[PDB]
Amino acid sequence: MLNNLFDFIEYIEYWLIIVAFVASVLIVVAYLTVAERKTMGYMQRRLGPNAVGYYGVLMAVADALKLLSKEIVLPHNGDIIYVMSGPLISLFSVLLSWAVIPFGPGLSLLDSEYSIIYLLASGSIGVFGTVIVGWMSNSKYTVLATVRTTAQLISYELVLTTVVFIIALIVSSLNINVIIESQYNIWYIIPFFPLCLIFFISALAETARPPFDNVEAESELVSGHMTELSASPFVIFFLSEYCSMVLMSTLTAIFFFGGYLPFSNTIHHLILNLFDQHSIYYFIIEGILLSGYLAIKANFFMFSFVWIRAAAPRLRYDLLILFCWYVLLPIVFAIVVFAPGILYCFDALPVII
Amino acid sequence: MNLEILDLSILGFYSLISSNSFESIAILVATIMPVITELWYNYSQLFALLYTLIYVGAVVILFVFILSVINEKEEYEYEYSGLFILILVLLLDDLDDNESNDNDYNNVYITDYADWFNNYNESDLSVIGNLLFTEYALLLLIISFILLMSIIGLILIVKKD
Amino acid sequence: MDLILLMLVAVGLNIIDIYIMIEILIMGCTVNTIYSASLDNDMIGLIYSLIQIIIAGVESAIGLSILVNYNRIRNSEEIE
Amino acid sequence: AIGDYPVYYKQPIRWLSYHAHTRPHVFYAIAVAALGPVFMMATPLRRKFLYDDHEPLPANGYPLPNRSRDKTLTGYDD
Amino acid sequence: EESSESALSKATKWYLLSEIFRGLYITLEMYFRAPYTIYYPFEKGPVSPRFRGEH
Amino acid sequence: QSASTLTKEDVLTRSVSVLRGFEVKTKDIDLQTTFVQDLGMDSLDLNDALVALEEEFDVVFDDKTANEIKTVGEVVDFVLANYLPTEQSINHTIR
Amino acid sequence: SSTHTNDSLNSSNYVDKLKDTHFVFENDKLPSEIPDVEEVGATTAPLLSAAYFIGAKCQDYNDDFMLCQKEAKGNGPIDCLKEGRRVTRCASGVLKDLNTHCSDEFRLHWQCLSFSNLEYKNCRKAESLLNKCVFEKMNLVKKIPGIPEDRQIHLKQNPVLKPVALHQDSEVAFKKAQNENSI
Amino acid sequence: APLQQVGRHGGPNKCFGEFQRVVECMTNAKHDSYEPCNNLKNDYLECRKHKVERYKAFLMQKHAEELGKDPEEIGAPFVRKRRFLTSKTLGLVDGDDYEIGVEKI
Amino acid sequence: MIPFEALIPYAIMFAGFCLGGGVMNSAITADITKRARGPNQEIKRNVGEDEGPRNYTKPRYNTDQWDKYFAVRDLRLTGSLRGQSDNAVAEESFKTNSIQPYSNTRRPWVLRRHIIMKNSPTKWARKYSSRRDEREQEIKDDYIRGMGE
Ligand SMILES: CCCCCCCCCCCCCCCCCC(=O)OC[C@H](COP(=O)(O)OCCN)OC(=O)CCCCCCCCCCCCCCCCC
Ligand SMILES: CCCCCCCCCCCC(=O)OC[C@H](COP(=O)(O)OCC[N+](C)(C)C)OC(=O)CCCCCCCCCCC
Ligand SMILES: CCCCCCCCCCCC(=O)OC[C@H](COP(=O)(O)OCC[N+](C)(C)C)OC(=O)CCCCCCCCCCC
Repeated sequence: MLNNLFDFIEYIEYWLIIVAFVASVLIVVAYLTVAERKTMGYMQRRLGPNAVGYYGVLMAVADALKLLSKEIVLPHNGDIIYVMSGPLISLFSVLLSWAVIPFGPGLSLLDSEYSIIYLLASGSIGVFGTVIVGWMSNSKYTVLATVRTTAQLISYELVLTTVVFIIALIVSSLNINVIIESQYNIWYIIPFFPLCLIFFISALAETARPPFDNVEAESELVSGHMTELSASPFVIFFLSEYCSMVLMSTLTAIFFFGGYLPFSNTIHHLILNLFDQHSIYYFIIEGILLSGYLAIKANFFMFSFVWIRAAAPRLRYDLLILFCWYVLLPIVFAIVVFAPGILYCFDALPVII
Repeated sequence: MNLEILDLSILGFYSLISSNSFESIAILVATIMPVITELWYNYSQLFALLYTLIYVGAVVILFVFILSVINEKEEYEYEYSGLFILILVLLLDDLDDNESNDNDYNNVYITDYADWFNNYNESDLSVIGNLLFTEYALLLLIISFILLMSIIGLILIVKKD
Repeated sequence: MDLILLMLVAVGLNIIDIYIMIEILIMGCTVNTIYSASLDNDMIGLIYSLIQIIIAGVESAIGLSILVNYNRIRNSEEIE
Repeated sequence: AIGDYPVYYKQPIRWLSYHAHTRPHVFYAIAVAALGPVFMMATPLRRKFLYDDHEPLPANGYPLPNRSRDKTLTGYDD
Repeated sequence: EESSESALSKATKWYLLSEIFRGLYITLEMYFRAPYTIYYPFEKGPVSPRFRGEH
Repeated sequence: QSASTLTKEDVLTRSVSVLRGFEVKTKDIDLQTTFVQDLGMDSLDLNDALVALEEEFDVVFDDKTANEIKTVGEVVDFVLANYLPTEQSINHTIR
Repeated sequence: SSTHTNDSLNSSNYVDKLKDTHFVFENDKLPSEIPDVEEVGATTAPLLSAAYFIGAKCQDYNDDFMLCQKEAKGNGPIDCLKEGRRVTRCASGVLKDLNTHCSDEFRLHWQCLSFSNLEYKNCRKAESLLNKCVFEKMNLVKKIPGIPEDRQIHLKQNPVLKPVALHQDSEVAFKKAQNENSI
Repeated sequence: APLQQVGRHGGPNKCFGEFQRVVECMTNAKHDSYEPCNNLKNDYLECRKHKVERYKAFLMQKHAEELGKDPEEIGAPFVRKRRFLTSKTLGLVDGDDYEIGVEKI
Repeated sequence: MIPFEALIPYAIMFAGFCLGGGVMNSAITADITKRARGPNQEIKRNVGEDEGPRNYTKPRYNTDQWDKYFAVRDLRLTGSLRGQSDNAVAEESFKTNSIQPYSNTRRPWVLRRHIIMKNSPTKWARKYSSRRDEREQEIKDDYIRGMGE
């Protein structure tokens, strides 16, 4: 062995890097479900899950394992194509969107000059996978929910796409990593505070989260498109929806809060000066530090997803259409003309460097 | 093994046996996906992403129209076909996949030689925009005109008022 | 197989299925434009490809509205 | 005539107020969008009072000296 | 014309979601208060001598 | 398309067969054949026949006509004048 | 730019499979009638670190080689072989002088570029030491043409954009010169 | 005169020069007929498809088969897998047959 | 009163990101540095005593075509796509180890196999009508006929 064992790890090293990447994202998604109930619980003056695992740390594990041990409801064993194709398209779409998220400089699985387009294009496929559940279905609540998913998609898709294009226009690049590194001297929350609200409002509508939870409105459509889903098809849709919440929270931190850039440059240098750069331990700490900055900013917006759910009532989707087309679109298309005019006036048209 | 050949073999099988309108809106998506992937891996990743960004929005609008027009007709109807005639048809079709008859153009491999003269190195989308907004700006402004006509056209067709 | 018009059996028996055939047929033209432009290293072909995609999406909307209003005409009593 | 609809060419100021009170989604989106070309019209002022435009980038290839080849250049020969 | 607030005053409360942000702040206050939950069966809710239970 | 293809001989022929499957006094049915006298149908038998003749021709007798019908020929007259093919989907006609 | 072409390595091996790409070698040397020349052996980071010193030393030969290309009128790679050999030798001369005169300062700068995505803005401190060492020993000054001497970006006192991560070796080597040279 | 055959970096591509010399020939006032510009047309079309050059390679491959020449003895060595562009194949002094890294540059 | 129990899931979510970043930043950087040490396994893994400290190369991002030519050029000198060398002169094997990719130029499979997308007036002409290929074969034949002159 020895030599063969050692260079076999080199042959498998990048697969473990991906497995660690997949594991890291699933841990956040699993414990976001726990964190939402804890956050809502204390805002509602209850506790939230604290009896499943020590202080409630196994609540996510129990929910998945219990649902994975449940019978799948379908007319026939060969009818898996009906209620499984939809959940898989939704899950594959959001998971592929994580390929362009950089945890540090150059630490993204996919890096390209069109990472922004890939991000928007990949998430649009997830919208398609949701409507497939109401595939000439005899469940009227699934059918009623499919109509509302299309209505919400029309609402947010134009606004969310145009907002990201304004951010890409300010840096003159469609690479996500370049957009993060362009925020060294200024975080785009300050120049584009209106766009951060609009991006978050669009994210709530995209993820079908309250106050835009018109798709899975329990008081209206029992469970929406999920009313007929049980066991594994229900987990996959539930897993993908909370994956999208983490993705859009991380994108809010990337487009407006500098991504992985440190909160304090002075403190960032102080912490990293303790470790020799000629040792591998420096790069572990730096990887923890940079992702920690991204984690802190994304945790706040994952908190904000839960926060808005516990404070605001639901808005009807026909009002959401008027809100997105009569209010958000005119404002965003004004800024898409405003921003290039300001930059040209001061001879500051952006270039890639 | 070029697995895209198998994907198109399955798609051609399902296009012959498709019965209702939902299956047709799935043949469309089952067609764009092989196009997007093959463009991504061979010729243009830019246009692989442009296809996804634009066609998906068209697909969902197409799907929502199926809901408003589905009319019970083809769920209970019968088709005959025959498994043997389907597979024989697909076999004869698969025999001839040479869209071009220039054997040398299809068999002899070529290369290009790189040069270092292009020191200002930017993406294809920046050059496309550079030409589209400067030299072919008329083409862009006519396209803007056609998009405006569609907005007026859709209203004068659909709106009862 | 093409000369006996095998494509006429692959098109579904609804008006919307004719719309999908038209989109697929036009998409074949754009894929051919992208393929030639990339081999030649020519951005004029890619500008043409982008124009085809935008224009093909315009007629998809115009045709859909005609089919939408056609269905409304049948459901015209609307006593409710 | 407490709350009539103003006529734009007779009462331009009151006509602006009506839309700013009743249709804020229209009045202020336009107001933001107007700031684009207005700043582009203020560009000549900047070129005279703050700072001039930068020198263009050398994005046209290698800068070839506008002269004939030096026929007396030697060195690093075979 | 018979309103008490200017057009910009009403549009700033409108575009910047004044009352929505206030509702969030009120909710965030509860996050720092003591919850009401008791840990049954280790703790029991109050009972009175008039309570009706098992015969 | 949306027009009748009915002849007086076919409607009479289909009416006779549908009336032959009942328990009638005589199998010799023509236009002048009455329901009460020739075939011998009471109140309930007659309305069973009318609904049976409705299903065969996909027509619905109005209440005024049904209560006042006497002869087989009256039914044939009604079917010829009132029959319409059912509307088809937007795809059956144009495709 | 990550566009797939037929002139270099593409993004992944799925691109090679679709194109049936063959990576072809040629075992033949250049013909013996053409004089031989030793190629430049430096990689990306050393070459970028030495880019402005090769420019300040081989400017006459670089321009003469490029002017030969314009006058070749399509017959470029054949008619400028002799001019190209001068360019290669002059560039190797600069790299040779760097490794004998400014070896530690030079290796410091391109080890920072490797550490910092090969962005010049991330390695100003090591560049300043290398510029000072080269100027004293080779009399080469880095100049960015087309702009005033006092608006050159590499001499900016308070740049807007600065590296997030600090190269520890560059920080140490910058402090040592501060306390010993600029007393 | 609109631009044609623009490379992916905005400048002329490989075949622009052939096209430019065709336009100059066809539009020159010294030419009585378009016969002088016929060779320039073939050169431009050869720049894009290389059809005659591919045809020449077809003849050389076929002519080598009929004389029994080995394809692997008269051709050029090649590697099909990018991971195996190893230092031994590249000819380095301390070369090895271990795979090269292509996962992340 | 800060509820620490509610903040526990956020701590695990925070550690979820740090797990991904800590592994990716160190594992990738180490591998790039390891493969930049030399052209064989005995130099990449073993550390010489006379060698100095290890200088690490961080992952690259925001590249263009020049970086692709640089990566191949580095491979021909060091056996790595991010090799390190500042020698003024290359090895002899660098003069004859150029890599030239040769690829087919065929249309996409979806273009020539999709049941519907492959049918058009010009595609049928290209596939079933010999009028075009008869003319272009004349051009190729002239090349060999004209050799003698
Ligand atoms: C994440 C994977 C998602 C897909 C997994 C399910 C695999 C099923 C086939 C997927 C697409 C393959 C090509 C099918 C094109 C559409 C034709 C069709 O009608 O769907 C096939 C499906 C099977 O129904 P079946 O009973 O076999 O036939 C009818 C019998 N009277 O009849 C149905 O109506 C069921 C369709 C369910 C909804 C599928 C929506 C399309 C999704 C396509 C995404 C992938 C793109 C295609 C990739 C493969 C290309 C061949
Ligand atoms: C130029 C600077 C741009 C500013 C950028 C922000 C733009 C926001 C526009 C809001 C307009 C609005 O709330 O619109 C209200 C519309 C329709 O309301 P209506 O029927 O017209 O009644 C109101 C008209 N009144 C009062 C004049 C009569 O629907 C809504 O209730 C939308 C509620 C959105 C709440 C989403 C929660 C987000 C939480 C974010 C936490 C981080
Ligand atoms: C800094 C970045 C985060 C916050 C950004 C947006 C904040 C709201 C801006 C619009 C305010 C406005 O329009 O102000 C209008 C109103 C008050 O005005 P009035 O009704 O005339 O007051 C009546 C007369 N007084 C002036 C004497 C009182 O103010 C507010 O309700 C302020 C509410 C803020 C409290 C909650 C703060 C934390 C929110 C959650 C942050 C995550």
